[PDB]
Amino acid sequence: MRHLKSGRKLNRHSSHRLALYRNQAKSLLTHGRITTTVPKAKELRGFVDHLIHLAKRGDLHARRLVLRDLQDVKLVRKLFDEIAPRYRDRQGGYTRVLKLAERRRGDGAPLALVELVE
Amino acid sequence: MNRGALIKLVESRYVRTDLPEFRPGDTVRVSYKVKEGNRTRIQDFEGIVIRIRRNGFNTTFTVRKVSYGVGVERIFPLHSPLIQKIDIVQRGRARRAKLYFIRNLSDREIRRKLRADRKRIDQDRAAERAA
Amino acid sequence: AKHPVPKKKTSKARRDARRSHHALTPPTLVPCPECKAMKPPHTVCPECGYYAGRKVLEV
Amino acid sequence: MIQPQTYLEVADNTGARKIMCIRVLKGSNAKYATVGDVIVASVKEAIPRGAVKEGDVVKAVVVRTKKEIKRPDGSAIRFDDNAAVIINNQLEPRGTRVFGPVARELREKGFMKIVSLAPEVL
Amino acid sequence: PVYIPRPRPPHPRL
Amino acid sequence: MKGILGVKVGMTRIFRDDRAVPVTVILAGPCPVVQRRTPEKDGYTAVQLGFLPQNPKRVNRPLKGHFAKAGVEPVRILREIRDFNPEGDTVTVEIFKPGERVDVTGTSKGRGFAGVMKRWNFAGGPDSHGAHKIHRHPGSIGNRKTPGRVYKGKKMAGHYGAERVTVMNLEVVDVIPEENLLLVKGAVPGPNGGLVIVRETKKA
RNA sequence: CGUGAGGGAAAGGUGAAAAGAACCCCGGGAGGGGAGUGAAAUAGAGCCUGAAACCGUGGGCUUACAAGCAGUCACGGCCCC
RNA sequence: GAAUGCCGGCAUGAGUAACGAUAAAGAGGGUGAGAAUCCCUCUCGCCGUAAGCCCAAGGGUUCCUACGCAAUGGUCGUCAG
RNA sequence: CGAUGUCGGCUCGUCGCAUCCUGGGGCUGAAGAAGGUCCCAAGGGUUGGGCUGUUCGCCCAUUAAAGCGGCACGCGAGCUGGGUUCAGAACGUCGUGAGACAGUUCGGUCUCUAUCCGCCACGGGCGCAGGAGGCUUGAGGGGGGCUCUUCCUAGUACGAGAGGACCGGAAGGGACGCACCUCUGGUUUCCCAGCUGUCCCUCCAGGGGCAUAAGCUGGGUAGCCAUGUGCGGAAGGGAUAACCGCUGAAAGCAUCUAAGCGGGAAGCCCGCCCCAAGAUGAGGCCUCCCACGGCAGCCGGUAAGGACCCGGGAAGACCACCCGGUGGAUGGGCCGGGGGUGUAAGCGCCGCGAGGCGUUGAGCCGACCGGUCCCAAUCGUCCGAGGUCU
Ligand SMILES: [Mg+2]
Ligand SMILES: [Mg+2]
Ligand SMILES: [Mg+2]
Ligand SMILES: [Mg+2]
Ligand SMILES: [Mg+2]
Ligand SMILES: [Mg+2]
Ligand SMILES: [Mg+2]
Ligand SMILES: [Mg+2]
Ligand SMILES: [Mg+2]
Ligand SMILES: [Mg+2]
Ligand SMILES: [Mg+2]
Ligand SMILES: [Mg+2]
Ligand SMILES: [Mg+2]
Ligand SMILES: [Mg+2]
Ligand SMILES: [Mg+2]
Ligand SMILES: [Mg+2]
Ligand SMILES: [Mg+2]
Ligand SMILES: [Mg+2]
Ligand SMILES: [Mg+2]
Ligand SMILES: [Mg+2]
Ligand SMILES: [Mg+2]
Ligand SMILES: [Mg+2]
Ligand SMILES: [Mg+2]
Ligand SMILES: [Mg+2]
Ligand SMILES: [Mg+2]
Ligand SMILES: [Mg+2]
Ligand SMILES: [Mg+2]
Ligand SMILES: [Mg+2]
Ligand SMILES: [Mg+2]
Ligand SMILES: [Mg+2]
Ligand SMILES: [Mg+2]
Ligand SMILES: [Mg+2]
Ligand SMILES: [Mg+2]
Ligand SMILES: [Mg+2]
Ligand SMILES: [Mg+2]
Ligand SMILES: [Mg+2]
Ligand SMILES: [Mg+2]
Ligand SMILES: [Mg+2]
Ligand SMILES: [Mg+2]
Ligand SMILES: [Mg+2]
Ligand SMILES: [Mg+2]
Ligand SMILES: [Mg+2]
Ligand SMILES: [Mg+2]
Ligand SMILES: [Mg+2]
Ligand SMILES: [Mg+2]
Ligand SMILES: [Mg+2]
Ligand SMILES: [Mg+2]
Ligand SMILES: [Mg+2]
Ligand SMILES: [Mg+2]
Ligand SMILES: [Mg+2]
Ligand SMILES: [Mg+2]
Ligand SMILES: [Mg+2]
Ligand SMILES: [Mg+2]
Ligand SMILES: [Mg+2]
Ligand SMILES: [Mg+2]
Ligand SMILES: [Mg+2]
Ligand SMILES: [Mg+2]
Ligand SMILES: [Mg+2]
Ligand SMILES: [Mg+2]
Ligand SMILES: [Mg+2]
Ligand SMILES: [Mg+2]
Ligand SMILES: [Mg+2]
Ligand SMILES: [Mg+2]
Ligand SMILES: [Mg+2]
Ligand SMILES: [Mg+2]
Ligand SMILES: [Mg+2]
Ligand SMILES: [Mg+2]
Ligand SMILES: [Mg+2]
Ligand SMILES: [Mg+2]
Ligand SMILES: [Mg+2]
Ligand SMILES: [Mg+2]
Ligand SMILES: [Mg+2]
Ligand SMILES: [Mg+2]
Ligand SMILES: [Mg+2]
Ligand SMILES: [Mg+2]
Ligand SMILES: [Mg+2]
Ligand SMILES: [Mg+2]
Ligand SMILES: [Mg+2]
Ligand SMILES: [Mg+2]
Ligand SMILES: [Mg+2]
Ligand SMILES: [Mg+2]
Ligand SMILES: [Mg+2]
Ligand SMILES: [Mg+2]
Ligand SMILES: [Mg+2]
Ligand SMILES: [Mg+2]
Ligand SMILES: [Mg+2]
Ligand SMILES: [Mg+2]
Ligand SMILES: [Mg+2]
Ligand SMILES: [Mg+2]
Ligand SMILES: [Mg+2]
Ligand SMILES: [Mg+2]
Ligand SMILES: [Mg+2]
Ligand SMILES: [Mg+2]
Ligand SMILES: [Mg+2]
Ligand SMILES: [Mg+2]
Ligand SMILES: [Mg+2]
Ligand SMILES: [Mg+2]
Ligand SMILES: [Mg+2]
Ligand SMILES: [Mg+2]
Ligand SMILES: [Mg+2]
Ligand SMILES: [Mg+2]
Ligand SMILES: [Mg+2]
Ligand SMILES: [Mg+2]
Ligand SMILES: [Mg+2]
Ligand SMILES: [Mg+2]
Ligand SMILES: [Mg+2]
Ligand SMILES: [Mg+2]
Ligand SMILES: [Mg+2]
Ligand SMILES: [Mg+2]
Ligand SMILES: [Mg+2]
Ligand SMILES: [Mg+2]
Ligand SMILES: [Mg+2]
Ligand SMILES: [Mg+2]
Ligand SMILES: [Mg+2]
Ligand SMILES: [Mg+2]
Ligand SMILES: [Mg+2]
Ligand SMILES: [Mg+2]
Ligand SMILES: [Mg+2]
Ligand SMILES: [Mg+2]
Ligand SMILES: [Mg+2]
Ligand SMILES: [Mg+2]
Ligand SMILES: [Mg+2]
Ligand SMILES: [Mg+2]
Ligand SMILES: [Mg+2]
Ligand SMILES: [Mg+2]
Ligand SMILES: [Mg+2]
Ligand SMILES: [Mg+2]
Ligand SMILES: [Mg+2]
Ligand SMILES: [Mg+2]
Ligand SMILES: [Mg+2]
Ligand SMILES: [Mg+2]
Ligand SMILES: [Mg+2]
Ligand SMILES: [Mg+2]
Ligand SMILES: [Mg+2]
Ligand SMILES: [Mg+2]
Ligand SMILES: [Mg+2]
Ligand SMILES: [Mg+2]
Ligand SMILES: [Mg+2]
Ligand SMILES: [Mg+2]
Ligand SMILES: [Mg+2]
Ligand SMILES: [Mg+2]
Ligand SMILES: [Mg+2]
Ligand SMILES: [Mg+2]
Ligand SMILES: [Mg+2]
Ligand SMILES: [Mg+2]
Ligand SMILES: [Mg+2]
Ligand SMILES: [Mg+2]
Ligand SMILES: [Mg+2]
Ligand SMILES: [Mg+2]
Ligand SMILES: [Mg+2]
Ligand SMILES: [Mg+2]
Ligand SMILES: [Mg+2]
Ligand SMILES: [Mg+2]
Ligand SMILES: [Mg+2]
Ligand SMILES: [Mg+2]
Ligand SMILES: [Mg+2]
Ligand SMILES: [Mg+2]
Ligand SMILES: [Mg+2]
Ligand SMILES: [Mg+2]
Ligand SMILES: [Mg+2]
Ligand SMILES: [Mg+2]
Ligand SMILES: [Mg+2]
Ligand SMILES: [Mg+2]
Ligand SMILES: [Mg+2]
Ligand SMILES: [Mg+2]
Ligand SMILES: [Mg+2]
Ligand SMILES: [Mg+2]
Ligand SMILES: [Mg+2]
Ligand SMILES: [Mg+2]
Ligand SMILES: [Mg+2]
Ligand SMILES: [Mg+2]
Ligand SMILES: [Mg+2]
Ligand SMILES: [Mg+2]
Ligand SMILES: [Mg+2]
Ligand SMILES: [Mg+2]
Ligand SMILES: [Mg+2]
Ligand SMILES: [Zn+2]
Repeated sequence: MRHLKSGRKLNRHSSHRLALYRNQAKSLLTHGRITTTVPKAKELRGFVDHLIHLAKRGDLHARRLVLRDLQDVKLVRKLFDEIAPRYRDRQGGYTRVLKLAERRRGDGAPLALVELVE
Repeated sequence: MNRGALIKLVESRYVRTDLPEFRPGDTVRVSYKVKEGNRTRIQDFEGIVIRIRRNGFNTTFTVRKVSYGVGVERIFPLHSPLIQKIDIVQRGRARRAKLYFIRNLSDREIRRKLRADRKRIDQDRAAERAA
Repeated sequence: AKHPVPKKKTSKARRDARRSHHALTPPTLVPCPECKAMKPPHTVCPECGYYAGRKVLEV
Repeated sequence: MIQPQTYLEVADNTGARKIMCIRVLKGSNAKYATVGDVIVASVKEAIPRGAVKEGDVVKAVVVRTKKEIKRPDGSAIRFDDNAAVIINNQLEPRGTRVFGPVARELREKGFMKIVSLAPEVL
Repeated sequence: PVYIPRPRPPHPRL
Repeated sequence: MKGILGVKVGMTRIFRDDRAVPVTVILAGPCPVVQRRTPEKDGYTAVQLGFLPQNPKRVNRPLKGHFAKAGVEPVRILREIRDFNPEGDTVTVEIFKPGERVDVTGTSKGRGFAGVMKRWNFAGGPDSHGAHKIHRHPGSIGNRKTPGRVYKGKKMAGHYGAERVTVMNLEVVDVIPEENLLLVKGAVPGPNGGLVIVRETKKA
């Protein structure tokens, strides 16, 4: 049973999944868009949204909060300076996931893109 | 439909609103209506509230006292109609929300850990300077 | 346990009867509105990168 | 929540101090005694010259317990020990007094002597 | 297969 | 013999004569009758109740014509009530008074594939003293050459829950007709949000 | 294979002649399709003949209320000659 | 037609068990007919009296570089002992 | 004998009835209570311990009672392996000996993959002469079925007394079963806090990794849960067992019987809960589409409808099931509440300092109750009646 339970496992233990999400966050925030499996994408959405939102708050406390997951003063500076302001009026929904048509050759996995919106 | 709202609605006719706020660590006296066949009297119970678990109308707090050599704890519904009143006897300062640990503590050792909360005692006297 | 084992060889009729549920179901396909190419629904078109009416990626 | 092999502190001045429950007198196959139930028990430790002595197979009413007791009014009460009072076949205290609080459940169960002898009825 | 795995010992029917 | 369709809202507890009374809140009414079963037409008696109004955007033509034959706005569910035939075209909580005793049927929570221990309260095996990978196992399931088979109805692992269950003789604690709410003492099958039927009790 | 003494296999055949398939097409290749050689190419080198188990495609009859060492005897139906 | 016969071949079990330590992965870029699996960069995890380095035995070209991917590699492979 | 694993235990039961208990009876050397003995009855129930490998048995403490048997002395492709039943070793005993022993003693490898039947679950297919969406009858199955104490009647009947009822009426339990999570109590793998060592970011402050597949510790929501809560055993109708009769001959009397009728059990039938029209005997009712185009047949294009694909779900192994798909609150975000934690960071003040105080119930914050189209359920596709004959 799994009733009313939130959160995919992604076949990783408690610290691997987290490093997975943090690394996915850095890469997406860095490149603007990335390709993952569809399940990992859906879980990244909220993981990144929160950080983008904390950046909109702007305060020092938010910056330190974010640096726990992102750890890159430069990229957190990019988050607060160039990414955060283009969302000032967007009440959530800072990312989107669109499925791709073809799967990998070697394990058949379905893929999708995660991107920051406009 | 808002199932949460309806539940609060059933609860509202029983929701109590005449009881002083308290916290874990506070010493407190609960005046409790008890039946003793076939009459009903008011039995007092005075101790440290060591636990308060919140679920709206269903909140319940746990009070600990030492009684004639034996440690006794009692749980009360915070909105029970059986509580005459709650008298605040002492505002103590705890650093966590559940004080289960005080059970394995000596008398003076508890005295140390739950020193008087001057800040909420100054409030205790500030209010009650009323019209 | 004690190493269970097939007591008899499965007949050609029984072998294949078990495979009565083994056919592939063909892929669900829909034409792409922009370039009229057949592609699975709810995916970005891999022949023109159009989805929801707009170009979403280079092909 | 007392069961066979449970040790109970002895709450009177019978001379006993510890007893080990060997049976819950509550029908065929009751699993646990609470406050108010009777148990047969063996005296595992008693002080010298007491009306009860080590080895005696006595009866007892459980006056207070470590597992909380729930109540129709929605409240509960929990003690720091499991305690018992040694009784006779008429369910009367063999001792001359009771030490400590006892559970109010004892009153409406016909253990009125022990409830009076009790310093506190909680 | 020049190596034959030795058979398991029988259940003792004595 | 009266019935009504409802939705399990949640559990709480009230206070009544200085007693904690655990109750389940059921949002019962209002239930429009959609079709009456007659011995002439069907061989038995019943009223097919309707419950929870539905967006016509989703109600197909065969059912729209069914509702229309009753002058009822399309509703989400229909369920009959055997041997019950009210006077109006609407059935509400007001058919139940406090102190009455009801029978509640709901769809039980779904355990899915359940082990022999959870479903059948089998004792399993030991956890030490040599047990070999059988700690949650059923044990034996038969004899030997006689009968050389396993009984029908033998208790084994398999899907458990998500089935129709009925709880008998539930006291009615309060009726709040303006919010269409039924307060019943005790527990009702299944999850909050799930559909239930509240009938008069068959006990005495 | 065995430290060693020692043990100890499997594996023959295009065609008369290489005339052993230029060149073109699909293909990364492998393979194939044409062209061409030959009396013959399901003699194309994984090559004479090419059985059987075994695997598959196509067609006729047949089968989802039925009890079976699978056949046999009878009658009926459908398809073929 | 049987010798748990001998040699060979092909079935069944079956698209089943398994794919060999639970130190662990993610992205971006490049190459290529083809990329989870090769190269590059960033991020993450593992060892650190070692899972790092130097000898001896044993192994015998496996070293380095170019060109390759039929087979070998428990998948894939453009990579490789 | 080209192998049918052997004791006891554990697990899971199922049947018998020569019945341990509970129900119904006759007789009694049955006053009452409580027994005896036999009859009927297999529905349910039939406890926990000490000793021993034990089965068996004795003992302790209870109980309504602590029943006896069959199923390869039920059950090792379900477990165990203490005993038996290999090789070691020792004692007693026998034997010159090697060795022996229903003599003893300590130790001594129990085989990952289920093909067929059977079984628990779950689908796919076809069928139920038109095609569909709903709601249903219940043939037939299955589940359940236990019992105690106290009290009123009443210290009455009975009894010299002790003792102590029938019938009838209350209340409260044990064990079991189904469901549930409000309370009580668990868990809650990253929801919060505190702590050590080390490495790091960025020097301070603040943080991150690792110490487990949570480093450790104090807590802890939803969910899943029992130790917790609700509820069930029936009632009642019917037909009977033994047993007791009414009326009544054969057979002037008598006779429960031969004609006929009544009473009578925890048992049988029904009632209750659950499955259930593949019930091929394929049931019923409501509503929807409808005489299509071309040669009981064939191929088309549709209708009502359906599926595919998608967002999801206290539904779930896959499948199935249920909700939703922009005329939309389905998931993710965002916002409010609830809830956990227990007063963040930064700054100011105090102290040489560890710290302390204030700002501040602050900061953080999964799942719960809702709100809001900010992001994704874009766009579509394929099936799908024309109704055989008497
Ligand atoms: Mg699990
Ligand atoms: Mg969810
Ligand atoms: Mg895994
Ligand atoms: Mg995996
Ligand atoms: Mg870790
Ligand atoms: Mg978040
Ligand atoms: Mg998409
Ligand atoms: Mg796809
Ligand atoms: Mg690949
Ligand atoms: Mg096994
Ligand atoms: Mg075995
Ligand atoms: Mg094993
Ligand atoms: Mg198995
Ligand atoms: Mg095996
Ligand atoms: Mg075949
Ligand atoms: Mg065949
Ligand atoms: Mg088969
Ligand atoms: Mg298969
Ligand atoms: Mg198929
Ligand atoms: Mg002693
Ligand atoms: Mg002694
Ligand atoms: Mg004491
Ligand atoms: Mg051999
Ligand atoms: Mg072998
Ligand atoms: Mg229902
Ligand atoms: Mg269960
Ligand atoms: Mg259980
Ligand atoms: Mg267990
Ligand atoms: Mg073992
Ligand atoms: Mg095993
Ligand atoms: Mg184990
Ligand atoms: Mg199990
Ligand atoms: Mg056997
Ligand atoms: Mg048989
Ligand atoms: Mg189900
Ligand atoms: Mg060699
Ligand atoms: Mg050699
Ligand atoms: Mg030749
Ligand atoms: Mg030649
Ligand atoms: Mg020639
Ligand atoms: Mg030649
Ligand atoms: Mg080319
Ligand atoms: Mg070629
Ligand atoms: Mg070709
Ligand atoms: Mg060619
Ligand atoms: Mg010729
Ligand atoms: Mg030929
Ligand atoms: Mg030839
Ligand atoms: Mg020749
Ligand atoms: Mg040939
Ligand atoms: Mg050939
Ligand atoms: Mg051939
Ligand atoms: Mg064929
Ligand atoms: Mg039939
Ligand atoms: Mg047929
Ligand atoms: Mg036959
Ligand atoms: Mg004939
Ligand atoms: Mg022969
Ligand atoms: Mg042969
Ligand atoms: Mg054989
Ligand atoms: Mg062979
Ligand atoms: Mg074959
Ligand atoms: Mg083979
Ligand atoms: Mg094979
Ligand atoms: Mg498979
Ligand atoms: Mg298999
Ligand atoms: Mg498998
Ligand atoms: Mg294997
Ligand atoms: Mg596998
Ligand atoms: Mg392995
Ligand atoms: Mg590997
Ligand atoms: Mg591996
Ligand atoms: Mg680690
Ligand atoms: Mg990454
Ligand atoms: Mg890569
Ligand atoms: Mg690759
Ligand atoms: Mg590749
Ligand atoms: Mg590389
Ligand atoms: Mg070191
Ligand atoms: Mg070390
Ligand atoms: Mg050398
Ligand atoms: Mg070598
Ligand atoms: Mg190279
Ligand atoms: Mg290769
Ligand atoms: Mg290759
Ligand atoms: Mg290749
Ligand atoms: Mg080559
Ligand atoms: Mg290989
Ligand atoms: Mg390979
Ligand atoms: Mg390998
Ligand atoms: Mg290449
Ligand atoms: Mg190299
Ligand atoms: Mg034999
Ligand atoms: Mg054999
Ligand atoms: Mg044999
Ligand atoms: Mg054998
Ligand atoms: Mg038996
Ligand atoms: Mg009998
Ligand atoms: Mg009897
Ligand atoms: Mg009797
Ligand atoms: Mg008598
Ligand atoms: Mg008798
Ligand atoms: Mg019985
Ligand atoms: Mg029996
Ligand atoms: Mg016993
Ligand atoms: Mg024992
Ligand atoms: Mg002992
Ligand atoms: Mg023992
Ligand atoms: Mg014994
Ligand atoms: Mg014995
Ligand atoms: Mg008796
Ligand atoms: Mg046996
Ligand atoms: Mg037995
Ligand atoms: Mg056995
Ligand atoms: Mg075994
Ligand atoms: Mg055995
Ligand atoms: Mg067996
Ligand atoms: Mg066997
Ligand atoms: Mg042994
Ligand atoms: Mg052993
Ligand atoms: Mg001797
Ligand atoms: Mg001698
Ligand atoms: Mg011997
Ligand atoms: Mg003997
Ligand atoms: Mg000895
Ligand atoms: Mg040893
Ligand atoms: Mg031994
Ligand atoms: Mg084997
Ligand atoms: Mg099978
Ligand atoms: Mg098979
Ligand atoms: Mg068979
Ligand atoms: Mg079906
Ligand atoms: Mg039908
Ligand atoms: Mg029936
Ligand atoms: Mg049948
Ligand atoms: Mg009286
Ligand atoms: Mg008299
Ligand atoms: Mg009575
Ligand atoms: Mg809870
Ligand atoms: Mg809750
Ligand atoms: Mg709790
Ligand atoms: Mg977190
Ligand atoms: Mg941590
Ligand atoms: Mg650190
Ligand atoms: Mg620092
Ligand atoms: Mg590190
Ligand atoms: Mg490390
Ligand atoms: Mg914890
Ligand atoms: Mg806890
Ligand atoms: Mg929780
Ligand atoms: Mg009768
Ligand atoms: Mg007579
Ligand atoms: Mg007469
Ligand atoms: Mg007669
Ligand atoms: Mg009669
Ligand atoms: Mg009964
Ligand atoms: Mg039904
Ligand atoms: Mg049907
Ligand atoms: Mg049906
Ligand atoms: Mg039939
Ligand atoms: Mg799903
Ligand atoms: Mg739909
Ligand atoms: Mg659509
Ligand atoms: Mg929504
Ligand atoms: Mg939402
Ligand atoms: Mg929220
Ligand atoms: Mg909040
Ligand atoms: Mg709040
Ligand atoms: Mg709060
Ligand atoms: Mg502060
Ligand atoms: Mg601060
Ligand atoms: Mg600070
Ligand atoms: Mg200073
Ligand atoms: Mg808070
Ligand atoms: Mg709106
Ligand atoms: Mg389209
Ligand atoms: Zn396109």
